[PDB]
Amino acid sequence: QHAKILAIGTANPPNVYHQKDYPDFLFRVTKNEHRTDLREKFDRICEKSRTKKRYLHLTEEMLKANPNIYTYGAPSLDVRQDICNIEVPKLGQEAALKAIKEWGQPISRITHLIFCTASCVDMPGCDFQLIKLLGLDPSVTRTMIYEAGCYAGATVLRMAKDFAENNKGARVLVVCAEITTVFFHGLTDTHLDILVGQALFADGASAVIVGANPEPEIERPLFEIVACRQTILPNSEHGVVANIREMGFNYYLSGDVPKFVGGNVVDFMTKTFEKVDGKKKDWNSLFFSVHPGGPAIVDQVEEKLGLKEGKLRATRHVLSEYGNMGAPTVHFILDEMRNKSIEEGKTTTGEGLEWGVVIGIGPGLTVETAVLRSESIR
Amino acid sequence: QHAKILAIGTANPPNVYHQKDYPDFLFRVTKNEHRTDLREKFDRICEKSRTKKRYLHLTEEMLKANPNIYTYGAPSLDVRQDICNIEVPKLGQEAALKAIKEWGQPISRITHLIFCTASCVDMPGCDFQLIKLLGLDPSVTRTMIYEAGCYAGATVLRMAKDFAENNKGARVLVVCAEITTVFFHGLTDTHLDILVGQALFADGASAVIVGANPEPEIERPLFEIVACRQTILPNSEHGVVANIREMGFNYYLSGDVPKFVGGNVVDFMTKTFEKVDGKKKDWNSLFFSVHPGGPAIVDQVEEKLGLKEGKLRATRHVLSEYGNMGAPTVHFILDEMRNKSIEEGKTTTGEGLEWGVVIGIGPGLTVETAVLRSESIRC
Ligand SMILES: CC(C)(COP(=O)(O)OP(=O)(O)OC[C@H]1O[C@@H](n2cnc3c(N)ncnc32)[C@H](O)[C@@H]1OP(=O)(O)O)[C@@H](O)C(=O)NCCC(=O)NCCSC(=O)c1ccccc1
Ligand SMILES: CC(C)(COP(=O)(O)OP(=O)(O)OC[C@H]1O[C@@H](n2cnc3c(N)ncnc32)[C@H](O)[C@@H]1OP(=O)(O)O)[C@@H](O)C(=O)NCCC(=O)NCCSC(=O)c1ccccc1
Repeated sequence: QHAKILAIGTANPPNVYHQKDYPDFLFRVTKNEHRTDLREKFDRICEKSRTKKRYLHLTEEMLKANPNIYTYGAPSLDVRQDICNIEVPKLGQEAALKAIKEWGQPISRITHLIFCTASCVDMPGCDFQLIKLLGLDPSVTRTMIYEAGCYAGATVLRMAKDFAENNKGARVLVVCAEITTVFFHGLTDTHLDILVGQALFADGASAVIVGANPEPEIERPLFEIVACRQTILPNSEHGVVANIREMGFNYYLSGDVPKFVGGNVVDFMTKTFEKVDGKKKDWNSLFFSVHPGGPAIVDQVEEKLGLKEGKLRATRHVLSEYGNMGAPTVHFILDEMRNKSIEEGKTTTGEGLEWGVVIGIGPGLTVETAVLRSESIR
Repeated sequence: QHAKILAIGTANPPNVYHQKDYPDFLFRVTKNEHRTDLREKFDRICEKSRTKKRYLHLTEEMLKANPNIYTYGAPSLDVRQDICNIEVPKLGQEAALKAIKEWGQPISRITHLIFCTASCVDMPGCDFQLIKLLGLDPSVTRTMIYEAGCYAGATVLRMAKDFAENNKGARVLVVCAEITTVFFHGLTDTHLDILVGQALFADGASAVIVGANPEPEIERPLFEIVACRQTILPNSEHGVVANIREMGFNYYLSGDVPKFVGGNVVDFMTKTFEKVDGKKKDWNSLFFSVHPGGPAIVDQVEEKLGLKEGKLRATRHVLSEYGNMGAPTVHFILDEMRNKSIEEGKTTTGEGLEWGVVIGIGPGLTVETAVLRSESIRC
């Protein structure tokens, strides 16, 4: 009786930023049009990004009202927090209402709430704010995951699994929401990492309902969460770093991140599937939701696992249409996979396959995997 | 087969601040000796604090080097974080080594880590840093609880229970560590709440090992974690608020917090025990670890539950000797209770009693309770 995903909902801010237009926007609104060297580099990064558009809360009017946000290193955490501590729970609410609708049960039936964000921090937290917005029972059992980073879309499934399986009848609402206003920085030739985040990072929220023992013909499972594993990739502490500072949430990204992922993927996949089956796996027999931290990460997974053409289509589709939204992204990918599987008349939510995996990748470097089974479409 | 607490260790910074000396220290080092108005108020708060001493990482030299820390509202987050992001995992390490020693198993048997702190935030987090310091397996399954606040000493037991019970053979290291350097603020009559935190808040770390199915040749359970409940007290959102700002971690404390706790304690205790056996009265039959957010909270729990003289001795002892260290405090209280029970020749780690409760109280206001059973002290 494993925990099952019973619903997935998603949301994004309303403002669409097409990648073709973003270099012009960024350099204009941050008053850096004279930095033609930085512009050419940013153009090359955007060309390689495999991201066509992103949704962002941030607007030009907000930058005009708060120019410290684009003035590299200026004190600006307070204004960023004033925005994100409100907008993160609100975007989470939208996704949650969609998940709850799909699930089809009353909000009063939710017993547990997991809220995850790397975009803000406050006491009481986003979980408390979401309880107020949704009218959740005031005695819901909460887990508030602040500042974990991009592996957490897998981690929250692992946590939901344990809560759902160890508490008879529990129904866990899981909400991941990101608003990257807190991570927006201006341009300096001394901190080129910012060009990569400026090209890739995006806003979005996901919500998932998890429960064990779904009610036959009443709840409709989408995926089963079978087993999970979290690990730290050796010698990679510098891979992804983010610090909570007076200037906002500052970050550093090593160019070696993709190679670290590629150098460990066989191992972490093997060790994960050992928790289920003693037989060796054929990686092409699986469906995949891979956190698309950037396009090179996706390429490394494909290469080192020997994946066939098109195996990572759902992952690449989400990166293209939404960018890297952090923890929610792998949930967008599972939703996309389910929806494409319906479109194509596949027999299961996992592209017609039985077994699959979610791969979250973030600071440490830390990788969390969740082994899934699909469910029948009919 | 419920999750058991198999070990408890604790640690504090080395610098001891006796409460009798703290007003003089605070007003001198923050250059506020002219504020005799605030000194009078602070003396009254310290007299009522029921706190005899506290351990603090912060020193006068740090304040002299970083006077923005005591300049109310000045930018200082970065220097605070530079301190706490290092000191929090280090203090946690000290507590963890003590817990691991008691537990008696190799560190390689630890499968899960929960780290909790409200004193800092970073990516990678304190959990990652503690893994490095201790040499935990790189594949430990982690939960990093940042900025939950004062209910979390109960919450982490609830989380550890689910992880330990759902993952067969799991052994969960739980570390809660607080360094209040991030919360230290200077003095203004526009934010009098700071006088309360200045009197009560303190530094410390706890470590607890949690597992189901204890290994008879090695492990010795102290408590069993039976059932847990978390709830929000109505109409109390202003009770405890803390914001992460350029000036550090700012906080507000409503004077009505004790009244909210007293007005809800019978209800939250009753609803908690509904998960066990339906207990509704005769609360003196239990042992207690109550988060001593301040002395008035302790007094309200005692009064409204009708607790007899001495029932909350362990709670009051920890408040007296350590102050309010945040989430770890209820674990210090369980450790004290175990210690005193040994000293007195009690039959169990819970003052001879069978059933007890941990009560954590923090922002929301949120109350998390954990119902415990004690374990035999063998003889
Ligand atoms: C799309 C890129 C960035 C570039 O495409 P490629 O196929 O590699 O093509 P190229 O080799 O032509 O490179 C083009 C130019 O880019 C430059 N450059 C590249 N990397 C860097 C770098 N780190 N730092 C500085 N510069 C860099 C490179 O030098 C070159 O410069 P030139 O043209 O010669 O002047 C790809 O490497 C990728 O997906 N990387 C993974 C991103 C990643 O780690 N994501 C996950 C972590 S996100 C996270 O945890 C988080 C999320 C939210 C908040 C907080 C935290
Ligand atoms: C020990 C006290 C503070 C005072 O003893 P009592 O028996 O009440 O004696 P009195 O009534 O004579 O009061 C003396 C004077 O103090 C004053 N005053 C009192 N309260 C306040 C106040 N809020 N705000 C401003 N002033 C206040 C009061 O007005 C009086 O002033 P005067 O003398 O007339 O000029 C007791 O009320 C207590 O335990 N409170 C619970 C503290 C609490 O909520 N803890 C939990 C949250 S910790 C947390 O979440 C956290 C932890 C770490 C980091 C971040 C967050």
